[PDB]
Amino acid sequence: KRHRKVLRD
Amino acid sequence: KRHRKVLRD
Amino acid sequence: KRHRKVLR
Amino acid sequence: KRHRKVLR
Amino acid sequence: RKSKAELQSEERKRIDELIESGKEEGMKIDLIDGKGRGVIATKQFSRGDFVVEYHGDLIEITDAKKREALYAQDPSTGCYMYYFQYLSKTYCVDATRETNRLGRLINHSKCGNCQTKLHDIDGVPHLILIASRDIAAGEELLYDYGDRSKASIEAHPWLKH
Amino acid sequence: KSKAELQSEERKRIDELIESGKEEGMKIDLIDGKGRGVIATKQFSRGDFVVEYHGDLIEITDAKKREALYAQDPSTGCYMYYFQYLSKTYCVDATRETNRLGRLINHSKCGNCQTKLHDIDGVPHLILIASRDIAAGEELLYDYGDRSKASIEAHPWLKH
Amino acid sequence: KSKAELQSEERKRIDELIESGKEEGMKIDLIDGKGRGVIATKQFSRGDFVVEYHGDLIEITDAKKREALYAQDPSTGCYMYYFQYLSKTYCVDATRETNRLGRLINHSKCGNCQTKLHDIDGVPHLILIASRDIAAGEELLYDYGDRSKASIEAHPWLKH
Amino acid sequence: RKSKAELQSEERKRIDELIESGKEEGMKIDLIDGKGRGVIATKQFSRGDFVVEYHGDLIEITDAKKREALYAQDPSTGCYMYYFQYLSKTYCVDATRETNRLGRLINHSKCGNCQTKLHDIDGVPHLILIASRDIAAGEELLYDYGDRSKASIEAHPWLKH
Ligand SMILES: Nc1ncnc2c1ncn2[C@@H]1O[C@H](CSCC[C@H](N)C(=O)O)[C@@H](O)[C@H]1O
Ligand SMILES: Nc1ncnc2c1ncn2[C@@H]1O[C@H](CSCC[C@H](N)C(=O)O)[C@@H](O)[C@H]1O
Ligand SMILES: Nc1ncnc2c1ncn2[C@@H]1O[C@H](CSCC[C@H](N)C(=O)O)[C@@H](O)[C@H]1O
Ligand SMILES: Nc1ncnc2c1ncn2[C@@H]1O[C@H](CSCC[C@H](N)C(=O)O)[C@@H](O)[C@H]1O
Repeated sequence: KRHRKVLRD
Repeated sequence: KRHRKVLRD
Repeated sequence: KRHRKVLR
Repeated sequence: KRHRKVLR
Repeated sequence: RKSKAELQSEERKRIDELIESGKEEGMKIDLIDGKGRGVIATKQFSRGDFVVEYHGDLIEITDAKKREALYAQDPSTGCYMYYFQYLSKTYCVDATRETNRLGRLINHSKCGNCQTKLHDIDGVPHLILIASRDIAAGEELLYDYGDRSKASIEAHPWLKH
Repeated sequence: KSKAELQSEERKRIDELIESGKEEGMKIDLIDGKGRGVIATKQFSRGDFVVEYHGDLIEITDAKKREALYAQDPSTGCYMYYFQYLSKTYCVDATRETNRLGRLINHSKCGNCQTKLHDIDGVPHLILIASRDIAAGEELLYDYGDRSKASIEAHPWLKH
Repeated sequence: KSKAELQSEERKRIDELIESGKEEGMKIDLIDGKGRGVIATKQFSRGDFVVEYHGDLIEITDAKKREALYAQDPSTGCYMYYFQYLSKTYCVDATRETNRLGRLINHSKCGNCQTKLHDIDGVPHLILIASRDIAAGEELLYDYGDRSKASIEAHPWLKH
Repeated sequence: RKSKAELQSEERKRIDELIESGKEEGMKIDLIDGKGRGVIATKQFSRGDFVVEYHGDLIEITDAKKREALYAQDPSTGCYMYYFQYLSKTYCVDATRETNRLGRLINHSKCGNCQTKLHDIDGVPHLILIASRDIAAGEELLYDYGDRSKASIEAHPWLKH
């Protein structure tokens, strides 16, 4: 499985 | 149900 | 800047 | 100028 | 110094100006335990001082009752309508729509610190809240919603006090 | 069955689901313009329990304390769910990241879930009930209920 | 100086750091258990610009398409960075190997960088700024933000 | 039929016995134009078969970095260091030293016929090349070196192939 990078808000 | 706000003389 | 969640 | 071998 | 008449006239003009400008000083919104939002005094008010207008859409009783029958279909609406007599007719300030105006956020007590009164300006009625006693900085503003209906009280038991 | 019998059976289903914390028939997806949302992976029927709004149950003093702290950090999201219970203000504060899904459900004024207060022997819970049949693949949505001018100015998606 | 002057001077400096792309004060190093990473070669003070997260800016639907294609090849690596801008979801897809360093920075929940949105003429950029003073020799780290149960199972280092 | 457990244990037996013996049968060295030495299959291999270990000095990260910086000073050294992650740490099979082992001599292709796998025997990691498809006698053995970095591919353009 792949993860991501994510900026919340 | 609802209430009101009421002014009288 | 913040909102809430509010039971109505 | 070097490369590597890398397990992916 | 000045006559009573002069003093009353100058006082009324100050109130007219506060109504027209919509200046709402000395108040902040806070969360109040068990009541939702409410309004807290941030300065002292003396008995008889203007606190705030109950500001919203001024409408007639027939229109108000029609709006209310529609609001009643959505239990989430909330109760922001303020009915009152002016001369020989009945009107309503419908403050349902969310605005920055504070009067609509003030909570209920039968033993509060504000009293609502009619203040007309050239034949246009305004509902204003006046301090019914001196109010300290930090106090929640409260007035009597005036709803004695059994059905209202059953659904909103806080009306009892 | 009588109304009372149907009510007791519903209460029992709901209590069991609150106990188990089982959150079946849902998954997280990225929804354009909303961050994460939760989508149905099965059909839900009108009236079904969907999920608990699960987090830290707190009273007003702690809720205000936490608000003031959260307000100082712009990276912190908005997960505080306020309600009235027994003449007091309570809050389910779901700010902490957990695996529970209710906290991730987005807002609409015309959504497909409705939040209800559900009392178990004096402990309040906020639960989401399907307000209509919900299709597989559609986003779960409920009305956040914050209609304040101050909030809509900064979060215009609250208006719809 | 006025506030307007101070703001515009600040905006121009950040715009120019982005546009020039010099990426000073950093070097690639092999990091135990993490693959490659990026180490500071100078001090950064709290609040200082560190680096852009630079790559190919795409919208969410294309990002989802690319994810599914990348998932076909387990050797690809994860360099996609999702974010919100003007009520839409975007992604900086940094999969392609370039000379840029932001894409090589590793994950921590107790890192030393914070990601911020910075737009230039309606084009969004993701930039990393120091969240504390960083000493020369420290590894640059930020929170990847992926909390999904599935990602954490596959990539347990996401937990810390 | 053989059980899953039998199949797994029999699979490990084939692999681990070839690792331990290190005889590297079924392969030879040849000179491949533009690559240096390479390794040619002298027998068929089937998909999934163990081909050869990537055999050299197993080292941890601090020593690997030290060795890299030394090798970088001498262009004649060549690139024989094979990095991998194992139990949350970086290791390296450093096959820089000339030996008679063949894994270190196998050339790169993205679309080759071998795939490198991490393989644990009693808590010791090994890098092993497994046939990714049936391999015919006469084929050059080839696997993906995995270095896609811009600096590497621009200095060693055959990495793009
Ligand atoms: N004394 C009291 N106790 C509990 N709720 C009260 C209250 N007085 C007013 N309210 C609440 O306030 C509503 C009238 S409008 C007043 C503002 C409101 N609290 C708000 O946050 O929007 C009432 O219907 C009830 O919800
Ligand atoms: N209708 C809507 N449109 C845009 N954003 C929404 C939205 N409803 C909810 N949100 C977002 O969701 C936040 C509430 S918490 C809901 C989960 C959140 N989307 C997340 O990924 O963590 C809001 O503050 C806002 O950022
Ligand atoms: N804290 C951490 N622990 C282990 N691996 C990490 C990590 N943070 C990032 N990574 C690795 O880095 C990837 C994100 S891209 C970051 C650059 C990467 N290390 C590289 O050499 O190309 C992750 O999918 C994982 O392989
Ligand atoms: N596809 C390819 N094309 C050209 N040279 C290659 C190649 N794959 C591997 N090499 C060469 O092999 C080196 C890795 S070690 C492989 C054995 C080496 N050919 C030798 O004779 O010792 C590379 O750095 C490069 O010099």
